[PDB]
Amino acid sequence: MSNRYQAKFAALKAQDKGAFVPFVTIGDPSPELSLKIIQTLVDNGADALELGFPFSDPLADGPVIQGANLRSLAAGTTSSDCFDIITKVRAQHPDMPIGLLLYANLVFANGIDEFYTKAQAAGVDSVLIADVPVEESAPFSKAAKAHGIAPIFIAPPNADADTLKMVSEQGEGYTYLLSRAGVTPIENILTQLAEFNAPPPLLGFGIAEPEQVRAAIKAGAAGAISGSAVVKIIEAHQHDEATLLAKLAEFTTAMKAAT
Repeated sequence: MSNRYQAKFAALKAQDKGAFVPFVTIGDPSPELSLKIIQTLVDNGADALELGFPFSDPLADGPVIQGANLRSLAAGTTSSDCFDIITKVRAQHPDMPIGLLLYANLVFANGIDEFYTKAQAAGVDSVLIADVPVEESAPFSKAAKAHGIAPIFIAPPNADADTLKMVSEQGEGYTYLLSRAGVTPIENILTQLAEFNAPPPLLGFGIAEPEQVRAAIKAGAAGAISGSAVVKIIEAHQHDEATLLAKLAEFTTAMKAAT
């Protein structure tokens, strides 16, 4: 559990509400639009943000997200733009938790200390390295802690209690489940995390629809992270700004409404 994340989850708890956490790759379809994209997400009910840095070969992602990374690289987005965007969003929203979803090789190219200091100054709250597995993470967790930041981990779908136990100890802000809950198993995995004092679990796989947000909470998750489904909106309207934002706002409000 960590700084902005705790406070948000304490407030959602008193509200008796789940967390709706949208994900976008920063700079897609371009830096300026990406920024208003993010803004709209927040103005329409996002409880936390999950942000990718653009990366050419995102080996843990499918076509949709692959699409966004390559759009952001093509629009010419740089690390510095990414960090610029994050810093603007922080100043506009002092309390909104911000998470980064990143590829190791992305970090190492910047230099680990170089990257996490930049993240700290921009005001990021957690970093998840998608392609490194709990057991290999020290260099990154170690960096996360020295710079005020939460190392976040994934509990993968096949996960066994030992793994799940170290996901739980390691392990701050929230825990990412690469799973979803069925609309009307998961409950087992949740219970195991709850009894390990895991940070609050967000179901993050294939969440696209409000009924799925609804079901996730109903199974004991603290909330849902939705990735591809958002990006899909972006791709459908990358050349029409006003339809993009409109339909993005509508989507957040509907998805949030089911928390």
